[PDB]
Amino acid sequence: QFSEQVNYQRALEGELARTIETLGPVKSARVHLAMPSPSASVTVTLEPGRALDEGQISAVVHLVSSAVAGLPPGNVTLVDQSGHLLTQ
Amino acid sequence: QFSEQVNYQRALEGELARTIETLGPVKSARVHLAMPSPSASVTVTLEPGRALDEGQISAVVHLVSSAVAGLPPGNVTLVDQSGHLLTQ
Amino acid sequence: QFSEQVNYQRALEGELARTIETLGPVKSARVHLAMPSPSASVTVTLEPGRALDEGQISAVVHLVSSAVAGLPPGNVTLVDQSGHLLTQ
Amino acid sequence: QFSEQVNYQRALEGELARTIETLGPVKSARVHLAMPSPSASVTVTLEPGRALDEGQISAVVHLVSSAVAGLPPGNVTLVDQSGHLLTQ
Amino acid sequence: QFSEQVNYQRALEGELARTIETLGPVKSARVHLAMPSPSASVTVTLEPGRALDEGQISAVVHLVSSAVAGLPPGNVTLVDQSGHLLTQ
Amino acid sequence: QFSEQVNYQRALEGELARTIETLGPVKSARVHLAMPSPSASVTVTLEPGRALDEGQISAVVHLVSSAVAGLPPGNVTLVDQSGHLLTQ
Amino acid sequence: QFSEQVNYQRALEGELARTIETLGPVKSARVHLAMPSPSASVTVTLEPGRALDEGQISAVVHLVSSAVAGLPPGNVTLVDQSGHLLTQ
Amino acid sequence: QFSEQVNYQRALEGELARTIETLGPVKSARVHLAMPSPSASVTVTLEPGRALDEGQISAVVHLVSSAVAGLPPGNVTLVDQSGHLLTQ
Amino acid sequence: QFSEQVNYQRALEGELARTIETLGPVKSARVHLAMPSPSASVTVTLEPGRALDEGQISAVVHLVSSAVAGLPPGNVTLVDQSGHLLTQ
Amino acid sequence: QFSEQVNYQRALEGELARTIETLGPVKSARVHLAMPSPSASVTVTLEPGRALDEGQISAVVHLVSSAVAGLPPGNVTLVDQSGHLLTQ
Amino acid sequence: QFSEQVNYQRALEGELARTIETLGPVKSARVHLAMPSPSASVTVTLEPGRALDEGQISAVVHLVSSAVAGLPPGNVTLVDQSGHLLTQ
Amino acid sequence: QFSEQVNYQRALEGELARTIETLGPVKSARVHLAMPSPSASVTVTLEPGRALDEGQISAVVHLVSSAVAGLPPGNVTLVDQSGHLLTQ
Amino acid sequence: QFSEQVNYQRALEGELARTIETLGPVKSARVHLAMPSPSASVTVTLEPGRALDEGQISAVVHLVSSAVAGLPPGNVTLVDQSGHLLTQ
Amino acid sequence: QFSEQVNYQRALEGELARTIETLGPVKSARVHLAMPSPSASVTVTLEPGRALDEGQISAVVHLVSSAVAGLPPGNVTLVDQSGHLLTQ
Amino acid sequence: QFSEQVNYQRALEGELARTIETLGPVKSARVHLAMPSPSASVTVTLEPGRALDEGQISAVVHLVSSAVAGLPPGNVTLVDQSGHLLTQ
Amino acid sequence: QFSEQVNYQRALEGELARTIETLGPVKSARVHLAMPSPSASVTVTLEPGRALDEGQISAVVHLVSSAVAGLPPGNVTLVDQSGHLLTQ
Amino acid sequence: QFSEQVNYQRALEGELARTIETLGPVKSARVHLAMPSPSASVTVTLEPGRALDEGQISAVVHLVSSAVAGLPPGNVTLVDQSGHLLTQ
Amino acid sequence: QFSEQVNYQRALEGELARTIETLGPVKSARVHLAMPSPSASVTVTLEPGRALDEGQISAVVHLVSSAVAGLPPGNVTLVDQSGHLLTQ
Amino acid sequence: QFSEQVNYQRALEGELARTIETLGPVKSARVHLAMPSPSASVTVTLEPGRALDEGQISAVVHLVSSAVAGLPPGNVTLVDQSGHLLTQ
Amino acid sequence: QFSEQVNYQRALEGELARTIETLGPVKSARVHLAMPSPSASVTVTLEPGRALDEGQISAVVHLVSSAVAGLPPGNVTLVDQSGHLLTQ
Amino acid sequence: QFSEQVNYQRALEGELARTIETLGPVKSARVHLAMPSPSASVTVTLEPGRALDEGQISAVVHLVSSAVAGLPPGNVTLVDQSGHLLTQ
Repeated sequence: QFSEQVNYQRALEGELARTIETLGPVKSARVHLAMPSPSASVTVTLEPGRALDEGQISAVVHLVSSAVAGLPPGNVTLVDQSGHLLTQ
Repeated sequence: QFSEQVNYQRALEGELARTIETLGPVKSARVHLAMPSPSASVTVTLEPGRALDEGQISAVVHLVSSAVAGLPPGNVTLVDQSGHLLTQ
Repeated sequence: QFSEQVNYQRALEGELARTIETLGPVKSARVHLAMPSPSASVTVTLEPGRALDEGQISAVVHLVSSAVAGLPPGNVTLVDQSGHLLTQ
Repeated sequence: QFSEQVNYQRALEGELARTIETLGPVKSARVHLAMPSPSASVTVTLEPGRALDEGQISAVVHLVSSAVAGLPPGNVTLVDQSGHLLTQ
Repeated sequence: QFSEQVNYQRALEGELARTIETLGPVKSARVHLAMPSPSASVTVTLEPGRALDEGQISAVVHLVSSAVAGLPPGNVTLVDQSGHLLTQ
Repeated sequence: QFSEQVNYQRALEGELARTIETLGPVKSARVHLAMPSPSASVTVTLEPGRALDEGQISAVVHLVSSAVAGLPPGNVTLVDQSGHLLTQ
Repeated sequence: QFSEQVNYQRALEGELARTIETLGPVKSARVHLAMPSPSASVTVTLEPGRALDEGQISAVVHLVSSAVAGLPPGNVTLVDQSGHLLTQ
Repeated sequence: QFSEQVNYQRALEGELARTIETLGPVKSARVHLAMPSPSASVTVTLEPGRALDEGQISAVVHLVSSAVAGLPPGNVTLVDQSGHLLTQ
Repeated sequence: QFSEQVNYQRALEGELARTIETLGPVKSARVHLAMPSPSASVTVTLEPGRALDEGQISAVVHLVSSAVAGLPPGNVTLVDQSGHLLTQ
Repeated sequence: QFSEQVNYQRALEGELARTIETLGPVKSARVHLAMPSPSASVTVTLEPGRALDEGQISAVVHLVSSAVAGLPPGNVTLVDQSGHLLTQ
Repeated sequence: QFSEQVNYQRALEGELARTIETLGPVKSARVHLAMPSPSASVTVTLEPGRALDEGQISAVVHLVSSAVAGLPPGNVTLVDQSGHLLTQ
Repeated sequence: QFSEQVNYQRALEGELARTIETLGPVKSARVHLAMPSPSASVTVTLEPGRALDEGQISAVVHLVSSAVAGLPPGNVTLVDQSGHLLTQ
Repeated sequence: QFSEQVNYQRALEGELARTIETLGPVKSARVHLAMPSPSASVTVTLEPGRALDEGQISAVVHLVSSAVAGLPPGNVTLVDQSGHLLTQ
Repeated sequence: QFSEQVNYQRALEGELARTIETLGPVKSARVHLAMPSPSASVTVTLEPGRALDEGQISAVVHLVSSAVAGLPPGNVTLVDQSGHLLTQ
Repeated sequence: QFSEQVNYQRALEGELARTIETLGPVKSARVHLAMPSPSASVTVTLEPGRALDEGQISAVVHLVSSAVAGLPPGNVTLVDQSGHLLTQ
Repeated sequence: QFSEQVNYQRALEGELARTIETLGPVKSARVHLAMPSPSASVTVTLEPGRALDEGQISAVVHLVSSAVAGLPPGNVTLVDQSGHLLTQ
Repeated sequence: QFSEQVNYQRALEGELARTIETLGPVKSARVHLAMPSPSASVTVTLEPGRALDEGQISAVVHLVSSAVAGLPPGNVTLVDQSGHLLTQ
Repeated sequence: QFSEQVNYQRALEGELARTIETLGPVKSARVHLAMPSPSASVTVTLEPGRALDEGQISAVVHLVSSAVAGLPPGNVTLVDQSGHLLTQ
Repeated sequence: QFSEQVNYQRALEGELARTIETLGPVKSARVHLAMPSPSASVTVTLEPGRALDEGQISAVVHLVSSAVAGLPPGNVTLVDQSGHLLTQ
Repeated sequence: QFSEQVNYQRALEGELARTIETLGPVKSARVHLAMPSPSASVTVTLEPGRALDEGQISAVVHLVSSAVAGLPPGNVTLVDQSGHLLTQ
Repeated sequence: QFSEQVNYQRALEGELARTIETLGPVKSARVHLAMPSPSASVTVTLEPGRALDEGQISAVVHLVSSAVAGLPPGNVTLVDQSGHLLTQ
């Protein structure tokens, strides 16, 4: 009951990442989920010479807050490849 | 009871995506469902040089809110390939 | 008890779609059902150069609301291949 | 107890359809039943250049409302091959 | 207990039909029974150039209402091959 | 306990019919029984150019009402090969 | 417990018939019993050019009412090969 | 417990008959017993040109009423080969 | 417990008969017992040209009433080969 | 427990008879016992031209009343080969 | 527990008899016991031309009343080969 | 528990007899015991031309009353080969 | 538990006898024990031309009363080979 | 539990005897024990021409009363080979 | 239930480390989690000649506080390769 | 539990005897123990021409009273080879 | 449940040590954990000619206090290769 | 549980004896223990021409009273090879 | 549950010793733990010509008090190779 | 549970003895323990021409009182090879 | 649970001894533990021509009191190879 609850999450994370990857100014993403009070942390490498606008942050935040059961958009952490914690 | 509840969802998501794909200005979609309080997140790549009108958003939102049991149209997140969180 | 409840639905959806297909100005349909409070979402591609009249919407809506147990005609979503959410 | 309750219905529907087919101005019918509060939806293709009169609707409606246990004639939906929801 | 309750009915229907067939102005009949509050629906093709008189309707109605347990003659629906719902 | 309760009836019906057949102005009979409140329906083809008198109806009615347990002579339906519901 | 209760009756009926056959003006008889409130129905073909007198009816009626447990002589139905319900 | 209770009776009847046969003016007898409130019915063919006197009836009646447990001499029915119900 | 209770009786009857046979004016006897309230019925063929005196009846009656448990001499029926019920 | 209770009696009877046989004016005896309230019936053929005196009856009566458990000398029936019930 | 209780008695009787045989004026004896309230019956053939005196009766009576458990000397019946019930 | 209780007695009797045999004026003895209230019966053949004195009776009586458990010397019966019940 | 309780006694008796044999004026003894209230009976053949004195009786009586559990010296019976009950 | 309780005693007796044998004026002893209230009986053959003094009796009495559990010296019986009960 | 709870953590730690590694001024990281009140400790080797700014600390702290269930950002310890405890 | 409780005693007795044997004026001893209230009896053959002094008796008495559990020195019986009960 | 709880700790200790090793002025570390109220003891060999500053102690203390569940930074003991207990 | 409790004692006794043997003026000892209230009895053969002093008795008494659990020095009996009970 | 609790301790002791060995003025250590209220005892051989300072004692004491669960630094005993109990 | 409790003691005794042997003026010792209230008895052979001083007694007494659980130094008995109970 | 509790102690004792051996003026030690209220006894052979000072006693006493669970330093007994109980 456990070794495929965490093997499901291992692919949901790898699926959520492959969609954020196909999002324009995101060369590669890397999601981790914390499903017990849930939360997630997305690390994105933007395309060389780009920067996510303030609305493009809610794109990725909601793109993840909705794909996971019970995770509000406030518990999602977005981080570039240059530090830069984007989501408050 | 679990490994085919989430294997059902894996095809419902891939079925819901193949119908939104056949919707005109949608070159490819990518759905994720959060079924415990449900919600979904659709990421669509529009046809090159197109943009979903304000009524075409309710098309895709209801096209998904109805294909899933108990998911209201407010919990559906639509996102382009250019950020642009379309559904409030 | 599960893997053929959802395998029944997989054919009911594919049966309901093949009848709407044989409906005149409907080149191909694509039904999804949400059976727990039920609802359905039909996506139809009309014949090239056609448009469903206001009574032809109640045709397809009732053609689906009756073929599924407990689904009222208000919970059925009809959508063209051009956005156009037809059922309110 | 399930896989032949719905395999019974799969033939009752295909039997009810083959009798409506042998009804004069009906080139082919296509019945779906919703047996939990029951209801049915008949889609008929009329013979080329025909139209069901107002009494011929009660023919097909009662021809189906009686062949199914507990289904009143008000819950039967009849639809042509040209939209045209015939039963109110 | 089920797959021969409905396999009994499948022959009772086919037996009741072969007797109505041997009834004079009835070239072929086709009975369906609804046994849970029972009811039946007979569709008869009359001999070419004939029509069932008002007493010949009670013949076929009672010929069926009595061959089935608990089915009153009011719940029997008789229909020609030309629409024409004969039994009220 | 079922598949030979209805296989008994299948021969009782075929036995009751072969005795009515040997009854003079009856070229062939065809009985169906409804044994749960019982009832029966006899369809007789009279000899060419004959007609059952009013007492010959009580012959066949009692010939059947007595051969079946609990079936009164009022619940027996007799019908010719020409419509003609004989028993009220 | 059933398939030889009704296989006993199948021979008792065929035994009761072979004794009535050896009764003078009875060329062949044919008995059916209704054993749950019992009753029986005898159909006799009289010798060519004979007729059972009013006392010869009580012969056959008691010849059957006594050979079956609990069957009064009032529940026995005697019928010729010419209609003619003999026992009231 | 049943198939030799009625196989006992089948020989008791055939034994009781072979003794009445050896009784003078009785060329052959034929007994049937009704053992649940018991009763019996004897059919005797008298020797050609004979007739049982009024005391010879109590012979055969008691010859049977005593050979069966609990059967009074009033429940025994004696019948010739010419109708003629002898025992009241 | 049954098939040799009645197989015991089958020899007791055949033993009781072989002793009455060796009784002088009795060429052959034939006993039947009714053992549930018991009773018996003896049929004797007297030697050609003999007749049992009034005391010779109590011989055979007691010869049987005592050889069977609980059978009084009043429940024993003696009958000649010429009718003639001897025991009241 | 039964088939040798009555197989014991079958030899006790045949033993009691072989002793009465060796009793002088008794050429052969034949005993039957009724053991549930017991009783017995002895049939004796006296030597040709002899007759049991009144005391020789109590010989045979007590010779049997004592060899059987619980059988009083009043329930023993003695009978010659010429009728003649000897014991009252 | 039974077939050697009565096989014990079968030898006790044959042992008691072989001792009375060795008693002088007793050429052969023959004992039967009635062991449930016990009793016995001795039949003795005296030596040719002898007779048991009144004290020789108590010899044989006590010779048997004591060899059997619970049998008083009053329940022992002694009988010669010439009738002659010796013990009162 | 029985077939060697009475096989013990069969040797105790044969042992008690072989000691009385070695007693002087006793050519052979023959003991029977009645062990349920016990008693015994000794039959002795005295040496030719001898007779047991009044004290020699208490010898044999006590020689037996003591060799058996619970048997008083009053319940022991001694008998010669010439009748002569010696013990009162 | 029985067949060696009485096989023990069979040797104790034969042991007690072989010691009394070695006692001077006792050529051979023969003991029987009655062990349920116990008692014993010794029969001794004295040496030819001897007689046990009054004290030699208490020798043999106590020689036996003590070798058996619970047997008082009053319940021991001593008897010569010439009658002569020695112990009161 | 029994066949070696009495096989123990069989050697204790034979051991107790072999020690009394080695006691001077005792050529051979022979002990029997009565172990349920115990007691013993010693029979000693003294050396030819000897006699046990009054103290030599307490030797043998205590030599046995102590070698057996619970046996007082009053319940030990000592007897010579010449009668002579030594212990009171 | 244990050896893969801590084998899950062994990869989550190695996954969390490979994402912090792809973060710009982080040449290699090394995470340890303390999941019972959780906490984590990250040791990072910065790129040669770099230093994490004060906002780049909240990047790595939230990048870890969110990827683990229930771990607040206060319980995360960040340390360089030169001592330098960065998180208070 | 028994056959080595008394096989232990058989060696304890033979061990206790071999130590008293090695005691000076004791050529051979012979002990028997009575272990249920215990007691013992020692028989000693003194060296030819010796006699145990009054203190040498307490030697052997205590040498045995102590080697056995619960046996006081008063219950030990010492006896020479010449009678002579030494211990009171 | 034990042999891999302490085999987990054996690697956590060896993992925690390999990270402190990669910390600059730490040539090799050696951790031991005390997990029941937990505590740990780190022994570090500094690089030749170095010394941990006062902030570099909180580095290693928190680097360990956080990698272990429930271990406060006060229960962590740090020691050089030259004595020098660094953590109070 | 028994056969090595007394096999332990068999060696403890043989061990205790081999130590007293190595005690100077003791050429050989021989111990017996009474372990249920314990006690022991030591028999010692002193070296030729020696005698145990009054303190050498407490040596051997305590050498044994202490080597056995619960045995006081008062329950130990010491005896020479010349009688001489040494311990009071 | 035991043989590896003490086999764990056997390596923890050998691990704790190998770290104290790598501590500078400690050529070899040797730890023993007392884990039930725990305590430990360290014996250290210092490098030839060295001595642990007063702070170097708290090094080794805390290096051990922390590596073991629940062991305070007061229950740790440190001892040189020259006596010298260092920890109070 | 027993045969190695006393096999443990057999080596503890042999171990305790081999240490006292290595004690200077003790050429060989021999310990016995009494472990149920424990006690021990040591027998020591001193080196030829030595004697244990008053403090050397407490050496051996405590050397044994401490090596055994619960044994006070007062219950230890020390004895030389010359009698001489050393411990009071 | 026992044979390795005392096999653990057998090595703990042999381990504790090998550390005291490496203690300077201790050529060899020999420890015994008493673990039920524990205690131990150490016997040490000092190096030839040495003597443990008063502080070197607390070294060895605490070196043992701490290596064993629950053993205070007062219950440890230290003894040289020359008597000399060192620990009070």
